[PDB]
Amino acid sequence: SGILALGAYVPERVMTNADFEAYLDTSDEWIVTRTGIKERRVAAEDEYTSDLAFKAVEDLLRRHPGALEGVDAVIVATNTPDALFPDTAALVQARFGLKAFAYDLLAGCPGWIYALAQAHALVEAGLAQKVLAVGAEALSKIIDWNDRATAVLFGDGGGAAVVGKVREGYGFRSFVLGADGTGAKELYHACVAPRLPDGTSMKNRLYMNGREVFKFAVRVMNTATLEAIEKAGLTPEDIRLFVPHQANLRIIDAARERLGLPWERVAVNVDRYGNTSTASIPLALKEAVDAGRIREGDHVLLVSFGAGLTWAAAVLTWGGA
Amino acid sequence: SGILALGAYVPERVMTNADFEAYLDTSDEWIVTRTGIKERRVAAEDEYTSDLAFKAVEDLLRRHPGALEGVDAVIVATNTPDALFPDTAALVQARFGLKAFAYDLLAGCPGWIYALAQAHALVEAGLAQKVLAVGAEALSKIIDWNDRATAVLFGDGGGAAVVGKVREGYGFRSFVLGADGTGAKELYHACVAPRLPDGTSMKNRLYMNGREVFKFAVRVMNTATLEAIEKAGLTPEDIRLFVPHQANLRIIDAARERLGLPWERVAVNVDRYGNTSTASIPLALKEAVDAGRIREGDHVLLVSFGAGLTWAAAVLTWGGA
Repeated sequence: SGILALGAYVPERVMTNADFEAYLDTSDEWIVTRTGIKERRVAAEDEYTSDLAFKAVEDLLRRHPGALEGVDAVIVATNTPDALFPDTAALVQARFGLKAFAYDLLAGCPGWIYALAQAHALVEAGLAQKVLAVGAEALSKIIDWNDRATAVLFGDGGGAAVVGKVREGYGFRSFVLGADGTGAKELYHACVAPRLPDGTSMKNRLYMNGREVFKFAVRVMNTATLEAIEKAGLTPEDIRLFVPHQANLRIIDAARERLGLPWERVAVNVDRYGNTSTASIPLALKEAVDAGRIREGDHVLLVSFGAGLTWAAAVLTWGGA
Repeated sequence: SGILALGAYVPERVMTNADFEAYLDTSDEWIVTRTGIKERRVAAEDEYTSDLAFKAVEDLLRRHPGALEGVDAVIVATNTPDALFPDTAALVQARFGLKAFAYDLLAGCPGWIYALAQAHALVEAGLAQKVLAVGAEALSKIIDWNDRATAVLFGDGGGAAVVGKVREGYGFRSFVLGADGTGAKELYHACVAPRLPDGTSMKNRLYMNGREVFKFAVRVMNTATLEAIEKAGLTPEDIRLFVPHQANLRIIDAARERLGLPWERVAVNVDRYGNTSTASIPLALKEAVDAGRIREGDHVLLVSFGAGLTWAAAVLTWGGA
């Protein structure tokens, strides 16, 4: 299978590092050099994850008319769903009046790649002809605006792609997916439980152990990437563009170097949207497609890390639609 | 693919209809006549969904030692996860030292059947050799005890199965999955948003339009069931046991007659465990297997309906390990 259509969306309201210097013990430099982020988008007051998801699919439809035709499944990779139930995928299914099964997938930042793999399996096993895989997050709704550490890191967003059968030679070539819950204390936000299996208590706000998360991303992003490229039957030199989770520029930087890569073969936008979690990669792919950095026939590598701990990577030969 | 192993668990504490009379404007008679529920189990104060899942997996290991061997993925179908992240499936993955990817699946009551189908897909598509598919729910943590119309309908519990390759002639023969998000206002529980897309304001706790969820239930149950049976290339007469979601004995009895089935062919445990959502079917299945009601080669029908609105059904030829 492969990606037949793509679209993405970011809320209209922008928030500059300046906006953060206006009320928090932090500078634009602290931010620009520690994370690489300059601005990020924030969802309107009454704009939630489902809305970001709806808007991302509308964009998909503007760019690819009639693309939802044949779609039998909607998977929304998110970690900030509107409700425990109904799931956000069911809301998306309704909005576009699809005859399809639907569910939300929670697996941290790597949720979208996880959804692509799941979509692939569904299409390949014949349970669905096409699958609408959405990556959508409204982190501004669970973020502690006062917490210096978090506040400047996350941005809101939505992305989507339709996965389906593609021409001989194109599509997904490999997937590397993994998890390690012993590192559950390193990144989290409770919901129904007040503590984790190891005993690490949870508070009513987003918590992150950046130092370890950094150590993780760097090593994981690298192993996974090579494993995927390798599992795909290629080599780094065969990859037209690497598209990593947009969490931190240093991390992306650090991971590129570790791979002998020029910034031209790496997608970046964390500077303009911050960490949009699951929407990160689809937001980036969209810009690359539109700039022509990604074209039918290219080998693209996707890789992500996040809460769980979870990590994933994929190699997709673009196009074949 | 087929089911290689099965396990389930319900917390120790019992809550009788009398325990509800001891503090609520209700009677045992109203409860039993309206739903069939006589008892339900409640998780301990220090026992959450993850814990119910561990216990279910522990039961499965006790029945099938060495069943996690070859498990490449963990999927936890639930609507009451310990946290938005880490996902519960990762906690399960770590607890049993599995080398696998993991994620929580949110699709209301049908979540477990949804998980079986995704699992079947991962196996057939070659992304996983075996998958641990869990259905666990700690509804007691989000229930409004002072609400006579909901507080008596649910129970806590967990269930689990390992999905993998089974000998020819066994395994899943069909899956029927669906969603209608326009039924969002009919059953919900907010998480990040205070309103549903159609504008339905959400109260702080769980709301449920009982009349609608009933009509819909008996309706979809039969249609989905008949479709699944036909899709599997069989007729109702070929089914050894019908295992419907355990929400209401009336709905169950209603659906039962609609298909012209004697009770001996329906698995029922709603009267002792109440509605346990995603854990409902694995629990009923475990008991059926132990009571000798289901054996290798029998064709079993699974069907569920719930929040979304969501609905699922599957036909599985038991055994084949």
